[PDB]
Amino acid sequence: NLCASLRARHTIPQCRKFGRR
Repeated sequence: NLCASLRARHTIPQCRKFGRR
């Protein structure tokens, strides 16, 4: 959702759950 920058994939693990593909 809010996750956009690669930083989220590092400081925001929730980003990983959001995107799986």
